[PDB]
Amino acid sequence: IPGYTYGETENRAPFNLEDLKLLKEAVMFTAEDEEYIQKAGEVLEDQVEEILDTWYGFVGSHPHLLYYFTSPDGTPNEKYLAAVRKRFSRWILDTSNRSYDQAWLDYQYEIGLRHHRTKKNQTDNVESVPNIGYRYLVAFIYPITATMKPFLARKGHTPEEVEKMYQAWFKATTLQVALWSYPYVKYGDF
Amino acid sequence: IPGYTYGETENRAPFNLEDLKLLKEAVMFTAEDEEYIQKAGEVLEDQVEEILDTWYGFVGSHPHLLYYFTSPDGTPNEKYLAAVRKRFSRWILDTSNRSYDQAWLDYQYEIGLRHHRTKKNQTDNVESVPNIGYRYLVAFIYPITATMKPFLARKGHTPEEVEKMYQAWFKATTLQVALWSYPYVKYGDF
Ligand code: HEM
Ligand code: HEM
Repeated sequence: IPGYTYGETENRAPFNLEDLKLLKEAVMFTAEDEEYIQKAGEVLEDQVEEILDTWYGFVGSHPHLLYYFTSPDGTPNEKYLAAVRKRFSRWILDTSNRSYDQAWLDYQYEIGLRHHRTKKNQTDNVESVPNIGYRYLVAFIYPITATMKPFLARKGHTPEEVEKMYQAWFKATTLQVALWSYPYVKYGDF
Repeated sequence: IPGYTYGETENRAPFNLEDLKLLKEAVMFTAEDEEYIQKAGEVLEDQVEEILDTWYGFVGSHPHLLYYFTSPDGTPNEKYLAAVRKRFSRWILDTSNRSYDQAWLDYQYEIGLRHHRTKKNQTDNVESVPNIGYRYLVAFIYPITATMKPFLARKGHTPEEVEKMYQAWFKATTLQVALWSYPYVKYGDF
């Protein structure tokens, strides 16, 4: 997967496992959510293309959101969209599969950097807009969480298990966006 | 309500109604959510003390969260807790009741400032910790959203209406935290 450097950034994030413990406590993420986000694994594995169709559909239907993938001339950069799509697809699996350990935190830092002007457009060597305004990362917690529910509900598991998977996904999405604020936030205010 | 200055800050926020329109689109908030957040009004009105008992209970049971209300000596500042509680109670009603217009945006800016070192501890003239790290504001979207659901479900309205009220509350909480990032975020990155 071009540009995907999980576990090999060779850069230790400015947050550690103690920070993560406290952040998990604030978002109410426990061992129960680890169990159920992992069960979401097998459920979502075969559906990732349809999930990305939904998410890219949402972005593409809103000029002010599609903006973030545009070339200077205002048209969508198709190379950029396609390359990011492969990494975004993989993130769905990583969220369900990966242990949230230091390697995971180091990639969280990287993902935040890539939305921020610090590293945006470098991974794919594209010319596009310099920064994704942080307000929209937070806003996206809702669509990224809520649009996942129909996909969780399809694989013939109990509605009770689906609800637990869904709450785990909401917490995990929130947790990650909180971490991605680091490069946006004034030093010492994070 | 001491310190509550909604509609009388006399300061125009750095975001306007066009910004709000675009942010509402990103969080999927529509006229349907306005209808249902308003219906949450009558439902939550009589329950606000119990809601705050729940939220203050959550904060109080976690030393690293209760930290934000502590005096320098590490003990909770009871005056601070009580004064904030009255404004936090009112915010529940404002979220359901108020039109999200420019006055509302101007108070959103104010609330963000009060969590941030810019204005924290000034409203109540207390000595406490200088800043609430932004990571925790995002994290709190989960507990503030999820713990509201049992209160929405109690007033004998249909489960279908409860679900619509709940989704509206999730979107509104997310929307607000997105706005409150403004004083935390490096200038031009919001
Ligand atoms: C909950 C919020 C969001 C999630 C979960 C999310 C997820 C992701 C992921 C997983 C990647 C690929 C990371 C990698 O390189 O491995 C990515 C990249 C990207 N996302 Fe987001 N994203 C969010 C918010 C946004 C928003 C609001 C936009 C605006 C359209 C956006 C546009 C982009 C763009 C343009 C890239 C490529 C950045 C680069 O140049 O490297 N994302 N996102
Ligand atoms: C979804 C996230 C949050 C919501 C909805 C929320 C809501 C509120 C509201 C409505 C107020 C009163 C605003 C006013 O002055 O009118 C307030 C103040 C305050 N909140 Fe939050 N809050 C959030 C996150 C946090 C977190 C994570 C903490 C950490 C314990 C916290 C601690 C405080 C403190 C210490 C104040 C007083 C700030 C000051 O000195 O003026 N809040 N909050």
